[PDB]
Amino acid sequence: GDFLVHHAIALGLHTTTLILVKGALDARGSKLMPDKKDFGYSFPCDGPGRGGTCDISAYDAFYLAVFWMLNTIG
Amino acid sequence: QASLYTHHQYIAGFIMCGAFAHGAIFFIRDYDPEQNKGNVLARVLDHKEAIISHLSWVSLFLGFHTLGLYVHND
Amino acid sequence: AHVVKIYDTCIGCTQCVRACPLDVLEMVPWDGCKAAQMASSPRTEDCVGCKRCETACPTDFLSVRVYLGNESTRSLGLAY
Amino acid sequence: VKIAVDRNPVETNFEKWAKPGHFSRALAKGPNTTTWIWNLHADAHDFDNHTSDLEEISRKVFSAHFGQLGIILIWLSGMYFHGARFSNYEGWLSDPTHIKPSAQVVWPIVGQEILNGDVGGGFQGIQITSGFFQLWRASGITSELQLYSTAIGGLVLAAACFFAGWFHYHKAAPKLEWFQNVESMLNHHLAGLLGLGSLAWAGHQIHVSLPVNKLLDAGVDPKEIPLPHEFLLNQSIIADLYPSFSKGLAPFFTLNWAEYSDFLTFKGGLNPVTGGLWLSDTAHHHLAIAVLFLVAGHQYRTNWGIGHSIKDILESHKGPFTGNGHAGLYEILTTSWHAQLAINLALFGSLSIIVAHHMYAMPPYPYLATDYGTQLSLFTHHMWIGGFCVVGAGAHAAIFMVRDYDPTNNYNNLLDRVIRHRDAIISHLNWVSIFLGFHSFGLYIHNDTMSALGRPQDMFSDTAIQLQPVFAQWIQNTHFTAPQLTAPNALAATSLTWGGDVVAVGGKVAMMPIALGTSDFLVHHIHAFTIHVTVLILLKGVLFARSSRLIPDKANLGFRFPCDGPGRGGTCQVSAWDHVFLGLFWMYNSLSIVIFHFSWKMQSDVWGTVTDSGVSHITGGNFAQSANTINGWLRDFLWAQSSQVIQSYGSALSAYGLMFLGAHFVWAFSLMFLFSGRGYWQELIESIVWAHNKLRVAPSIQPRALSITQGRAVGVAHYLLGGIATTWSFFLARIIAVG
Amino acid sequence: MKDFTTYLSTAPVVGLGWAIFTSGLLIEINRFFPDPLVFSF
Amino acid sequence: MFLISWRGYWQELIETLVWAHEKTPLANLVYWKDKPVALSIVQARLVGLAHFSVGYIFTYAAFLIASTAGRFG
Amino acid sequence: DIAGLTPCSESKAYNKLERKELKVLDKRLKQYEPGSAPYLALQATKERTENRFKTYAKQGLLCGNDGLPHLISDPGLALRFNHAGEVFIPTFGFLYVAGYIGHVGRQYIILSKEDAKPTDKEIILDVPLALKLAFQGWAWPLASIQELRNGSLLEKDENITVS
Amino acid sequence: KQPELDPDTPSPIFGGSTGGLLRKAQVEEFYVITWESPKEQIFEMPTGGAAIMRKGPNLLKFARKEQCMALTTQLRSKFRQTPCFYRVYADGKVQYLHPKDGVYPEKVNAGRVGVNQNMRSIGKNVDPIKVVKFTGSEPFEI
Ligand code: CLA
Ligand SMILES: CC1=C(/C=C/C(C)=C\C=C\C(C)=C\C=C\C=C(C)\C=C\C=C(C)\C=C\C2=C(C)CCCC2(C)C)C(C)(C)CCC1
Ligand SMILES: CC1=C(C/C=C(\C)CCC[C@H](C)CCC[C@H](C)CCCC(C)C)C(=O)c2ccccc2C1=O
Ligand SMILES: CC1=C(C/C=C(\C)CCC[C@H](C)CCC[C@H](C)CCCC(C)C)C(=O)c2ccccc2C1=O
Ligand code: SF4
Repeated sequence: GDFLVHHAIALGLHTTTLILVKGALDARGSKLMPDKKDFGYSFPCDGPGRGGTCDISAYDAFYLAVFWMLNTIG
Repeated sequence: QASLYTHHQYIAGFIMCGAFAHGAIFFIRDYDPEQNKGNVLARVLDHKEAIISHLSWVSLFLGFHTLGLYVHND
Repeated sequence: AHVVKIYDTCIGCTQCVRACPLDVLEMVPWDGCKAAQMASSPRTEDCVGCKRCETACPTDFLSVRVYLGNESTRSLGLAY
Repeated sequence: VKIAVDRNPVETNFEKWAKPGHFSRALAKGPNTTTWIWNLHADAHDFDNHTSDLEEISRKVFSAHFGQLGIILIWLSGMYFHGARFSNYEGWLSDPTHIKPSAQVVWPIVGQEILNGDVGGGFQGIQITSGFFQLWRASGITSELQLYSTAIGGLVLAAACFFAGWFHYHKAAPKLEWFQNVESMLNHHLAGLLGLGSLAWAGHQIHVSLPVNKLLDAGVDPKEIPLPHEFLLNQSIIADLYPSFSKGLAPFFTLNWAEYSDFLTFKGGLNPVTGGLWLSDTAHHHLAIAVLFLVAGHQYRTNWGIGHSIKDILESHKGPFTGNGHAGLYEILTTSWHAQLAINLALFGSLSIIVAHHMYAMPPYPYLATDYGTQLSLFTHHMWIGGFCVVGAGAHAAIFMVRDYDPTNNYNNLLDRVIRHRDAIISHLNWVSIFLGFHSFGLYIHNDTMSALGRPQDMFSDTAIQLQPVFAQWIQNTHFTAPQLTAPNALAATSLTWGGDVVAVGGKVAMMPIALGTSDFLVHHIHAFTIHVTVLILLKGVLFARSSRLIPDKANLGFRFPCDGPGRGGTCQVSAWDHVFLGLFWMYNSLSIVIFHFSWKMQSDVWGTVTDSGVSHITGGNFAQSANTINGWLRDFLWAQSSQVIQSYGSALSAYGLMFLGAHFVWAFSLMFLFSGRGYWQELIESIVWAHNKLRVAPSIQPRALSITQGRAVGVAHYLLGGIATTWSFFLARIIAVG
Repeated sequence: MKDFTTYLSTAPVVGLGWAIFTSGLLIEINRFFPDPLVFSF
Repeated sequence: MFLISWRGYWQELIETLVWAHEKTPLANLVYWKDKPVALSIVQARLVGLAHFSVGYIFTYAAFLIASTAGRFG
Repeated sequence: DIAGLTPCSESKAYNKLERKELKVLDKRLKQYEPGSAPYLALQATKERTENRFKTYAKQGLLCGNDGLPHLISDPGLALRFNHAGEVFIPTFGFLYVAGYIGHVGRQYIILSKEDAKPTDKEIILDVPLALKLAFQGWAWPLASIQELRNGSLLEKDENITVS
Repeated sequence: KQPELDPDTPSPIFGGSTGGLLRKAQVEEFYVITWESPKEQIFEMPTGGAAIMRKGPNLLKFARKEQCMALTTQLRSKFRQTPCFYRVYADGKVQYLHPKDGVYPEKVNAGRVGVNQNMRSIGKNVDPIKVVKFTGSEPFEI
């Protein structure tokens, strides 16, 4: 029974680290928003254009990664 | 015992999330790729898609199999 | 207010003006192929930052980008 | 009024299937993005989005109606055939008191056969809480050989229904002149479809009241009971059973209705031994309904200068304040199908919930009052259906206002007057919701605080300080004294929920009067609060759809859009679609609170087993001093009643716990969508696509994340799915182990 | 007939034909072979 | 509450409340010092996650303390 | 003896659990006559339950202090013993099937990149082509390794990136 | 010749609504629109209901600027009618905004000089180095 729970903890850690590393690496510029370095760090979004751009700033990845941090530590 | 353990666990979780947040703030705000033409940080930024994809893969693996074994046992 | 810019990547489709809801930007001389217009932002006291002009701009990459700045009565769309 | 159809309007061919999205020229070009599939699905029924041909739209709707009724009939036939082939209906029929209904038997594969609960009747299977055995017992069915033929008839009718749909779409496609015959549609729905059906069903209940009322309730085995045809034709039989027959059918010709008293009877109530009601009351009710809806469908001028049309009636209704009202509401309805659909769904769900309230306290069937599970199931089912229907009416109101509306020909001073003060209503309802929240929810906070501070004599209680209602009690008093004072010919009251006379069948009390104290007062205020907040959401979505204070050019953006832009501080969830999004959550909240109130009241102060000395309920009357606190709902109701759902793996109820956990899972899964966006997900898909292109295995169709509107749709879908499924599993695993 | 066979390449085909084949195969293997949890050797 | 419902919805309701507050008879005395608007989207999700985290923490801590220091077993 | 676990025949808890299950089955099996259908159903269920408990205890699978079976997943502990089937060969079987699937899907999606409007082929599949490729992938380990040495699977860095 | 605002102008026949016209319109600003409207007709208001409109130039006014650009665009949509805008400050000073060129900013007028623009390919901007000043949002050329 410790096997399963250690693997659940590994899932939580890898997912939180995924969210954080993704928010960090796609910071200077991503393929959807190439000039992300111009709007700083914590901006709401880049507008409803281009099929929808919601929670695209790295601050939002940190948002979701804090959700997963709560889950993993729980 | 349990109170202090959970205390330090959530403290460490928030501190790690903050570490990653400031790591992203670095790329956003304080970065000079001119000085960094050829270092390991530029290399890490260059294959970022591979890092993100393998994190996604390990997460998918863990989630799939953990939830599958739990649902199977249930 | 909202710092609006227009880069040289433009074709003068006259669409980001017939789409702007606040009549903020103009189109005055440009040396193009068939239409020959280029957009410009002469005034920003009324621009709210709705990013409706960025949705219609077909340039890749976009010709106009709204640098979000500070808010005011016009920038917050406040009838009060 | 006449008939107007066209011959071969659309040739029958499998070509238009090979091009999905043909109805949307934007989609028919090709799937260059994975959003194409989701738009194909989300727009196939959007008939007014295909083209502005309201004739074709009406034809599509009138065909989809048959398309739905065919599925309805195949569903009923499937229920009847399950009851026929594999079920204990004969065993249940010979002994309804203890044998439980079962009509589903699983296959032995991986141990799922444990679900075949031991229900008796020489047969094992899955217990059903739909209420089909009690409904069939009221039809004189004696053996399984009848349900086969009934299902055969139903399936033939469903096939004919699909045939009629295809016929009126591709061979007899009508015109807008026929669809817009409001006069004909009413006088044939109201008079024919309703009156004729009610009269037929009343005549049925009149000639089927022999077995249920007399033979079935006399220990006579169903095989022993003469078949219904042996009761119908033979006059000696119906003369021995009911003396009012074989007279000569004289009183009905000369209208001297004096001798017909053995089969059209008005009693009210039920015998604490018979368990159920009598068929004579239902027969008289259906004859009243037939006469009423048949006469009501004869109050409109159609052809022969007799009556008055709807347009003149609408024109002859004007007042001082409004002036020139009801100018074009007839055109409002005859123009758009969305207006009619919203108007229907408006009170359709409300009447569904009213049917739930009239069924839980008035079981119109035999041998189901002791069945404490079917009542909860049907009640909660109909209430959730009513909530969904009301939210859908709120949505289709805005839908009408978006596409099919223009205040020039459909102009009405009523609607524009409602629009001209569209903000005072919202502000005052905001204030009223604040009032109710501080005055219906804060009371629970006060009660918890008082119980925690060590002052039980200060907490709100039926013993410390009473806060119970009297108006509902005065209504119950007027209904209780109604017999012999305000209802002379009546025998009993409206319901046994306020008239004592504890009726019990086999230990289990079939019905006991329901009390109303401070707890019910508080819970009804919570219900009013939630319902008012839901109505606020829906109406503020409907009104602020054509125009608003922030964005005037709001009608051109359509009905289904997420926002306008991050300008003016931020615009999110501004469309009426998003208001329906939030109204779904609020309807969930309200209906859940109401159903929990129902369940816990019924289990604490109503249901139980009667001993020699009084009745011993399920719970020890935990409703009094637990509802006054939020912790009480977790003290004696949620914590206490959840033992079975988590303790049912050892029996045939483990599937209930499985659905329980799975619904929790899908609920949190919905939370995922509800709290996230697309930027993160789109960039993650970008990196995954990078990983793909390295091995050259990516798809030709551009894989994009779900649309913002579709993101919110998936969120709300999984959210309501998880919620309703968890509550279903709970209410359906708890009530089986206590009945 | 031709347009019907063309229609039979969409969701109502493999995705139904598939996963029906697979559910049937797995159920039959678990039916004839009742309860496996480890290989023969 | 702060996570599911987003900003744009609340701007119209705040404008409605402003309409109501400016028209209340004899209640138009000394005004608010700053205009009321809806929380920023960034602010909205920040406060939502703050409530999320703090409620998560308080609930789990109250459980871990009560279910332990009340029974001793 | 590995990990303090004992072979699952010598587990008193395992036999106690089997007896418990059989008693729980028989207590409600005694409700029906030997001729009816439910009785035969319970008889067959008990048959394959006894078969469960008998067939497991062969070639050795360790049950712990709880009496329940415990899978050994380390190669090396499944070797030097008889546990190679717990999870060692199932790994290779799934790898084979997953290869098969990915190989077939990749060769399909590649052979469709050449014709006009390949997107259609992704919503209206080429059923005969899919059937042909479905009956040609059961040698994929051979084709994969030599298609790797070939180089026809490495894209020479001609994709869309942002950095 | 850009026309300036003229008070004492008649208004269209309408009952009332609950949109705009708040304390902001009295002490901060209010916007004005004027347009021809021949062939007395029915129109829709952006912050109300339907109304009638006489022939001959008629003038309206609202609270927010978009509330009038919406009407200008509508007028484009159906029948070719050519309204204008006006601004008002606290001192009563009036400013004419739309259309300054008289040809509807979507179309060029004979010749002007625009600002807030730079001749540079999309992207290729400056990294955060040497941008410590940050001047709010940089024009990148000033
Ligand atoms: C219980 C709720 C829930 C669930 C189930 C998930 C599940 C998942 N999240 Mg998530 N998340 C949640 C809540 C949830 N989240 C919330 C509330 C937030 C904050 C709002 C986040 C924020 C978040 C982020 C930021 C990310 C994720 C990611 C992921 C995925 C990681 C994949 C993985 O690890 O392996 C698999 C996990 C699974 C859940 C698979 C199980 C699903 C099974 C297979 C369903 C099968 C159904 C059956 C076959 C047929 C049903 C279909 C139809 C018939 C009805 C995963 C699918 C990460 C991701 O996308 O991975 C790359 C990602 O970065 N989540
Ligand atoms: C002695 C010993 C040992 C050994 C050990 C080793 C040798 C190892 C290791 C290890 C390690 C070594 C671990 C780790 C950790 C790590 C971490 C934890 C990390 C981190 C990082 C981060 C977090 C980052 C951040 C950032 C970002 C985000 C971006 C930008 C940049 C920066 C940096 C800012 C053992 C115990 C085995 C056993 C006993 C003895
Ligand atoms: C994950 C996620 C997505 C991504 C959603 C996705 C990728 C849905 C895709 C899943 C479907 C089920 C893929 C299935 C299609 C298969 C490739 C083929 C079907 C299988 C056959 C057998 C039928 C959003 O779009 C989103 C939007 C707004 C807020 C939150 C979120 C959000 O959290
Ligand atoms: C209710 C609600 C509002 C409106 C809420 C308002 C206007 C209340 C916030 C201001 C009042 C005055 C809060 C009163 C005091 C607070 C309880 C605590 C303040 C303490 C600070 C001084 C630290 C939003 O603006 C919003 C924005 C984005 C997403 C969701 C929502 C949302 O749900
Ligand atoms: S919309 Fe973009 S491309 Fe078109 S004229 Fe304006 S700036 Fe140029």
